[PDB]
Amino acid sequence: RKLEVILTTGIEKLGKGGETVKVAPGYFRNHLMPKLLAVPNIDKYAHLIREQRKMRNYEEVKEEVK
Amino acid sequence: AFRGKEMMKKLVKKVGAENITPELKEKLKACVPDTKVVMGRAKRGLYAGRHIQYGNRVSEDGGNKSRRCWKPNVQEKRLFSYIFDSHIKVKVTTHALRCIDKAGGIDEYLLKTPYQKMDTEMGLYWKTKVEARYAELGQMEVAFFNPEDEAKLEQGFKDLNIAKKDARREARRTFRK
Amino acid sequence: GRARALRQFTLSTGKSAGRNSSGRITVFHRGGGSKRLLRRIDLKRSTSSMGIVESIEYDPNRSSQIALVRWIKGKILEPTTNTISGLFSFSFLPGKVDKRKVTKTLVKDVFFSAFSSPKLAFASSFDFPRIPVAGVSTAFFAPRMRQKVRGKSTFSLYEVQKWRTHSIKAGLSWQSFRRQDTLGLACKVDRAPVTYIIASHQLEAGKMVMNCDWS
Amino acid sequence: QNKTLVAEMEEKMLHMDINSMIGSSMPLGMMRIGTIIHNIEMNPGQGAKLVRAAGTNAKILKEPASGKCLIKLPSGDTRWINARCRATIGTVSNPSHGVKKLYKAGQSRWLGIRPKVRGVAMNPCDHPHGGGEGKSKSSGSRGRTSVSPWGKPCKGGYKSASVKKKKKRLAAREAKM
RNA sequence: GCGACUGUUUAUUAAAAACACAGGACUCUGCUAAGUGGUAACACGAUGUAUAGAGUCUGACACCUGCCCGGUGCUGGAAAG
RNA sequence: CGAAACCGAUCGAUCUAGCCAUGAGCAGGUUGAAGAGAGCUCUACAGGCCUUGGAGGACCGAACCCACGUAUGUGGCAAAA
RNA sequence: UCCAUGGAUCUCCGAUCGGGAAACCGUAUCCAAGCUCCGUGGCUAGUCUGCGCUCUUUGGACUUUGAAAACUUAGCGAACU
Ligand SMILES: [K+]
Ligand SMILES: [K+]
Ligand SMILES: [K+]
Ligand SMILES: [K+]
Ligand SMILES: [K+]
Ligand SMILES: [K+]
Ligand SMILES: [K+]
Ligand SMILES: [K+]
Ligand SMILES: [K+]
Ligand SMILES: [K+]
Ligand SMILES: [K+]
Ligand SMILES: [K+]
Ligand SMILES: [Mg+2]
Ligand SMILES: [Mg+2]
Ligand SMILES: [Mg+2]
Ligand SMILES: [Mg+2]
Ligand SMILES: [Mg+2]
Ligand SMILES: [Mg+2]
Ligand SMILES: [Mg+2]
Ligand SMILES: [Mg+2]
Ligand SMILES: [Mg+2]
Ligand SMILES: [Mg+2]
Ligand SMILES: [Mg+2]
Ligand SMILES: [Mg+2]
Ligand SMILES: [Mg+2]
Ligand SMILES: [Mg+2]
Ligand SMILES: [Mg+2]
Ligand SMILES: [Mg+2]
Ligand SMILES: [Mg+2]
Ligand SMILES: [Mg+2]
Ligand SMILES: [Mg+2]
Ligand SMILES: [Mg+2]
Ligand SMILES: [Mg+2]
Ligand SMILES: [Mg+2]
Ligand SMILES: [Mg+2]
Repeated sequence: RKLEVILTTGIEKLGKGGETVKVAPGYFRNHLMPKLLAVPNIDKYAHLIREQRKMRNYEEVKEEVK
Repeated sequence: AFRGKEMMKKLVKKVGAENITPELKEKLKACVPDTKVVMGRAKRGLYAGRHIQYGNRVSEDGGNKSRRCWKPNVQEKRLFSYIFDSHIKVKVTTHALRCIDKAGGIDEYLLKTPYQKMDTEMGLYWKTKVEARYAELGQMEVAFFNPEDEAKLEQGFKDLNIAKKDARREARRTFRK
Repeated sequence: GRARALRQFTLSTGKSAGRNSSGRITVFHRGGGSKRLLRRIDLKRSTSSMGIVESIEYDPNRSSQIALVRWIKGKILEPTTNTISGLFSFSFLPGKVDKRKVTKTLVKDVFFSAFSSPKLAFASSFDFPRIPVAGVSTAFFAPRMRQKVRGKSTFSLYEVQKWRTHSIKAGLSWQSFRRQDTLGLACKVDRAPVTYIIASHQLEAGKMVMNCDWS
Repeated sequence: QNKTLVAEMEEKMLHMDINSMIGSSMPLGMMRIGTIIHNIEMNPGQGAKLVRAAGTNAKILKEPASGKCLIKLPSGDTRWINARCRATIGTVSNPSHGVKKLYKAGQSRWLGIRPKVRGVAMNPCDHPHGGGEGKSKSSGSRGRTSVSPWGKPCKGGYKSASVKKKKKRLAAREAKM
């Protein structure tokens, strides 16, 4: 059995942030959940992560592109 | 056996029988759990409806039968809570842990699970507390800042930290003096 | 008695004679000895000190000997920012969008009154949750209550927060949190610090004793 | 009165070392190969546990490697102890305790030792050795070894499987160190 | 003759050569010790630490304690099957 | 009409077995361990004699504790004198 | 005398203010409000005001649910035969 999670930062073998990935439940429940490195793939947290990353990475893209 | 009625009597005696209209009584009858829990330690943990069972142990050749029991897979764990920002120490069955995995955490499990399914007065208390804190969070908003403001406020915090350090050391040395 | 032990280190305990808490014998062939008093011994010796061995005495509670030792050593213009780059409102985190109370009596109000105190909260005891700010953690944020009329943009240095990098706490208990919610419900010249230690071989009175700490 | 004694120790520190400070306590990481010690802590800061009886001492065999020392205990077994745990230099006092002897039955009663009845002098309702007419041990050419009052053996190197498993786990953990 | 001794024992037909005993040996226990009681928590062991704790047999003191591991137990062992 | 027994739940350590806490008791008379100290003896320690001392599951023997022998009693004074 | 209705008095345990060898012991609960009597302090001294407790009225603070034969619904669940 595996879980769906949404990355909030960049984990080396998992992937970049804003991305949903599949992990072991003992990995997510004991490591990523208390350290705020991932959130469960439910609709409220997906919306929250998407909008906050949109607002910050708008500034980041505005700085990087020009 | 009549756990709904014995919990409703305690809730009525706490809140006052004059306070409730008959329609509110009819609605409150359908939130108080009416489950079958007898064992003492299941009223102090999150068991998700698992109970003990007493049955027969049967021999292979003789068929002789003697009493035995099956116990739920109770484990003591710490579960992380998003609104309390900390761990909660519980005694959960692995069935309850798997339901928590499906729901998306202990807080989301408490929000999603209705009142009748909480099985326990402490379960009702915890669901009520989490719902009240989420309703408090439901009326707040955060405002983010531009990187120039990021730098300005970072410099201001550095100034206040170094000034507080200087003043604290000066006060300590003068009190020594 | 010829030499009574020092009264600051003498304790009194009874005899069990091999009987546990239930009163039944668990260790056999014990009981009916002589009366004893218990001596308190420093078995840690973690404090780094220097001492003089005063006397070597007799301890009935143990096979070895003990030694009495006296120890001889040991208002500025804050960056008020009016510019906000975006507003995020936590209105779907409850999971059900509903209005705000100040009237019929409801089930949630009954359950709030039944489990409330015997006689806003996002501070003091628990503070702001980290989740709100999860899409971008290293960003300075200002939480504020949502107003019906449009609010002001003036933000002082005290109203702006950032979890540094230290935080990427304590722990509640499922069955014992309701009780805690319910309100909680050198000396002078005439003195000398002395301790009892287990005496070693060839350790008589007048000698030196060292306690050493890590270097 | 006291500074003179500190000064005399300071002058004698040239002539002594850590291995000629009988009765002094220092952590095991500071000691040397071949040091005779006693009163070894197992955990740092908890208290002396290991070598405390009269006349007994342990010996250091190996230097700190990965923060652990090898110590030979009075039973002959060797153990790997954390190097931050304290010990005491020397041998525990009263080393002649094990060669003194009693001369009458009342000296055992003064220490609180009640009389002990052999199991062969009993009935079958009390001991597995009891029963029989005349002097008898109640097993023959097809019996069992000498047994405790609750049935477990006590000769020939018997120990329970829990103790076997625990000691094997400890030795296999200590071999990789 | 028997038991080394002073002791203890079948209240109410047996007080003894029986039990105990100081002394001797063997096996287990590295400390959240082994062992004992409880479903468990826990308690005794012990505010003790192998010169210590538990179990078994013999029974002061003197001189001694021979041969057998095939059997019943107990215990150690890299693999193959 | 009639068993010896089997099972469930409670009552009993005011008798008796062991233990824990706090109190009390042991007339009188003997024997003389260790230790200690004067005159002899040793190069000197050490040793012998004498004096002192008062140990002991020590001796004789009342109160106290026990019950070894015989006689009486046997619906007894007494379901154990 | 008696009857009907309404009143006044109405000890204690069980038992619940705390302790407890049931029928006993110890107990002014606590804090705001406004009223007669009381005593004391201070003013330029007249329908002058400001401080207290005791006891009284009205609220609110802590808790005291509580018994009971059979029926009902649940948990665990024998052995004789
Ligand atoms: K014996
Ligand atoms: K019996
Ligand atoms: K026998
Ligand atoms: K026999
Ligand atoms: K027999
Ligand atoms: K003999
Ligand atoms: K006799
Ligand atoms: K006997
Ligand atoms: K053999
Ligand atoms: K064999
Ligand atoms: K005497
Ligand atoms: K049957
Ligand atoms: Mg013996
Ligand atoms: Mg017999
Ligand atoms: Mg028995
Ligand atoms: Mg048997
Ligand atoms: Mg025979
Ligand atoms: Mg034979
Ligand atoms: Mg003959
Ligand atoms: Mg005899
Ligand atoms: Mg005699
Ligand atoms: Mg005798
Ligand atoms: Mg008899
Ligand atoms: Mg007789
Ligand atoms: Mg203990
Ligand atoms: Mg014998
Ligand atoms: Mg032989
Ligand atoms: Mg039967
Ligand atoms: Mg009783
Ligand atoms: Mg009693
Ligand atoms: Mg006398
Ligand atoms: Mg005598
Ligand atoms: Mg008798
Ligand atoms: Mg009362
Ligand atoms: Mg009823």
